[PDB]
Amino acid sequence: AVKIGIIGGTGLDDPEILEGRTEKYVDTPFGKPSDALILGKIKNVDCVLLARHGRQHTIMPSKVNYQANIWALKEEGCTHVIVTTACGSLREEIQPGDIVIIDQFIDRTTMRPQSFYDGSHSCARGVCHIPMAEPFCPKTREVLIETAKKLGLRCHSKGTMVTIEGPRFSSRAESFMFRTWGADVINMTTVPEVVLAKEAGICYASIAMATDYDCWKEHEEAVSVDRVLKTLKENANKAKSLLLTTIPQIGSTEWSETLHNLKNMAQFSVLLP
Amino acid sequence: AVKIGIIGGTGLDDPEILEGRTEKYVDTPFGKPSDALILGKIKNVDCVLLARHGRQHTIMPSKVNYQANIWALKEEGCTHVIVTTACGSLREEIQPGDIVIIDQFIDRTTMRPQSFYDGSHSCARGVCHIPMAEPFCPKTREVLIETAKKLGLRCHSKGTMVTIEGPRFSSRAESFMFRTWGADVINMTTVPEVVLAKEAGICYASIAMATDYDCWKEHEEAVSVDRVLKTLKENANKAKSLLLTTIPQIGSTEWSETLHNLKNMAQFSVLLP
Amino acid sequence: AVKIGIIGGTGLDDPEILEGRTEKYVDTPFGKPSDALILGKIKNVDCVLLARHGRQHTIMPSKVNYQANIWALKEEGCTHVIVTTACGSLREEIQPGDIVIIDQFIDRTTMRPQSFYDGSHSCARGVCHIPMAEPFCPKTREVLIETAKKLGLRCHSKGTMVTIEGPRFSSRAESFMFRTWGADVINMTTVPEVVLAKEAGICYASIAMATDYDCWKEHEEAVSVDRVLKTLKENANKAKSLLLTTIPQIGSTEWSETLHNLKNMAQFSVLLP
Ligand SMILES: CSC[C@H]1CN(Cc2c[nH]c3c(N)ncnc23)C[C@@H]1O
Ligand SMILES: CSC[C@H]1CN(Cc2c[nH]c3c(N)ncnc23)C[C@@H]1O
Ligand SMILES: CSC[C@H]1CN(Cc2c[nH]c3c(N)ncnc23)C[C@@H]1O
Ligand SMILES: [Cl-]
Ligand SMILES: [Mg+2]
Ligand SMILES: [Mg+2]
Ligand SMILES: [Mg+2]
Ligand SMILES: [Mg+2]
Repeated sequence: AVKIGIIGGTGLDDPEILEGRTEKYVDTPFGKPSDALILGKIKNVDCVLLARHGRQHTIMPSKVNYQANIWALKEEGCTHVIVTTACGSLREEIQPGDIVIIDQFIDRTTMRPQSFYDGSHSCARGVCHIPMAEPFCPKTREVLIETAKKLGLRCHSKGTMVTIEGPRFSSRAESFMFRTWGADVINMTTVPEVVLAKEAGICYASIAMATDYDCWKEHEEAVSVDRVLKTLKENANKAKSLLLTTIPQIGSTEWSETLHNLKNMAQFSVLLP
Repeated sequence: AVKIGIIGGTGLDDPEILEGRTEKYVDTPFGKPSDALILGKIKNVDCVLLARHGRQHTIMPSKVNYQANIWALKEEGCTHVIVTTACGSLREEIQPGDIVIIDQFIDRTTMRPQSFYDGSHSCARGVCHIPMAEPFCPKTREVLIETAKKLGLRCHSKGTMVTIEGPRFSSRAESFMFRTWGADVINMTTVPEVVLAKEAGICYASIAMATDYDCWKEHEEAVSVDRVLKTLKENANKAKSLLLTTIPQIGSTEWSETLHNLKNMAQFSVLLP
Repeated sequence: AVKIGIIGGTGLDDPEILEGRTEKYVDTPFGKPSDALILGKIKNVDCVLLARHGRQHTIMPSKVNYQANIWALKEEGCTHVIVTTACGSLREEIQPGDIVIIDQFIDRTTMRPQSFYDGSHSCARGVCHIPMAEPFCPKTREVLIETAKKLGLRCHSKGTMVTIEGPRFSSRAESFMFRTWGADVINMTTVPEVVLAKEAGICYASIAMATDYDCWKEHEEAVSVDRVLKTLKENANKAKSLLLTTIPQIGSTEWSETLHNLKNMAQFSVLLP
């Protein structure tokens, strides 16, 4: 019974990838999601699409309701969440237009709730300490990696995403610092989205698309809103094709054991009185 | 006139270490403490015990009322605060079950008030900039170190605690990063507890107990709630014995000069109009 | 039509540098500024002075209304904002009393709005991602540097400011860590002041004055409120003279192209629906 949540990021807020589309606005105990859920199918696989920033990109990264978004997808029955995220490259070999199937993060966010279990919601009682050693589902990641290869897409098989609070871009001193820390790409949205997915027992993976070299690299176009959007206009089709081709493979794979183990990890992370 | 505040952490929320126990719920200008104060004695030394997370461990690290807890202990007349804190080890030589008498911290918290002087409480007026060069009382630390030796306990005489916001555990990229920064142990509660104690002119020290190797070290059991609680079940007695044996020594030592200097540092850190 | 906003920091809250002073309390959509605007002149150049902490230094760094302060200065017609900031030195060669014309920052703040565009103010609609590759105006910085030389003042031509949340000073482990990161000076106020200035299309520069060596350097007086204020009492005249001599030079320079480019950068950083 797989059902794939898709969270569309910058330049991919509402990708025309689902057949048999039906719009459904929902509510959650953590408030309204960013926008309507878009229910549909890719081949015979049920999907639920959601614009991270709203379909008109009106919500800045700090104000995205990550709890509501993940809650809504889980409540709709999603077993997996595969997302897109635009990002800056911190490595020469990760070129604008490249995809990075990230496997780690470094949190630089400051303003964001990272748990459903805040002691104020009867829907999630207790104190939850979710493990983050392996934040992304390696089985989903492996299907994304193999599919990118079949599509002939420049794709990096791992990567560490530094997530900054924003909405400003980083200073040059910060950009260089993140490089010394071993971060490979930079964005504003991976945390706490990945964390809440893990608490929900969902297989989560991220299609990171490099759009710029932040501001560390000489003789490159400086990061700006226009530069990010231009790179996505040129390359977003690659993410769309990757989703379209990956999802049927996920639908034909066995997931019960993977999902059971995630459910157990999430369940045993909650300390009750 | 020494009086010892004891803040019990994970696996030590309400240790049966006090004789002549009396429960006392209090209020403060910063709200209610985590739980009732437990008044009692160790030998002839007055103590005040307080569960950091509540005695049923119902309060997550971000939501702990650090201001109320420290305010309540100070108002009850505590000259010292000695705490327990479970932690992950970031160093091969700090094994689960080891005690670390930490002497430094690196703040990674984001959500927490760190001062009594926020411009909104008539009980603490002015702008306070407390020094943090020596965050922990070295005289109290030295008694803990010497007592641990007398007890034959594996104990490290110093250490830098990185305090993360939580409630999630760290990613592997974060865990490795904290190691490059020179942090020795990792927790979610040292900051701002140590900071507020200093503002209150209290001699503060911390008994850190390693419960796991976070997620950096191969061929070790991964950090999880169950793994932390299991290690504490096995080793909490060591912290209990250390408190029981240390406190009488503190009670027989001269503290007026130490306390006067702390009072002065706290007093001179407040800039009034 | 240049008009110079001056934000006075610690030890320089209300410097007697303006002729023809008129006090003007204003309001903004983000609340009240720290204090009254002080309108006046230096030679024939219009200025607007504002105490960052209030003229009685009653507002701690976390509670400073950076949005209101920058909004008020922009609304009064300021083309430039030149500020003073006291700071700790993280480098042997930056001595207490030295000026540093900082050119980069590393953000360690956690509690502060960094944008006017938070989705809640009709005065600033949209999602704004301001570039921070060059956070400070290099043309203003160059005039400050050349003027400091003409005055014979010990002045460093660049520097990376780490801005901590405060109000506590850093621990020793933190102080050493910031040195490994390549930060040169440390304060509590550069972020988000510099960020909001950029969003407002204002030429912003900072006169950083070292007052101490934080707590990393042996055989120096430990940072404290008294030590900072003492160094500023001795050296604040240098910042005052630098402002007084710089501002007339700014007034006689051509700025239309510089200001146009800043306006464009700010304008194109806003994504509308
Ligand atoms: C409409 S452009 C801004 C959006 C794109 N997001 C990702 C991103 C691309 N390049 C980045 C960089 N150099 N640093 C941090 N983030 C990013 C961030 C924001 O949501
Ligand atoms: C009921 S277990 C979770 C509680 C124990 N606290 C300390 C701690 C042990 N191991 C840690 C690690 N690897 N990283 C961060 N913190 C810790 C954190 C939390 O209050
Ligand atoms: C009244 S003294 C405190 C004020 C001076 N500000 C700057 C500063 C000087 N030395 C610093 C250091 N070692 N670390 C961080 N900041 C500073 C901070 C605060 O507003
Ligand atoms: Cl950080
Ligand atoms: Mg290849
Ligand atoms: Mg030994
Ligand atoms: Mg915060
Ligand atoms: Mg010189």
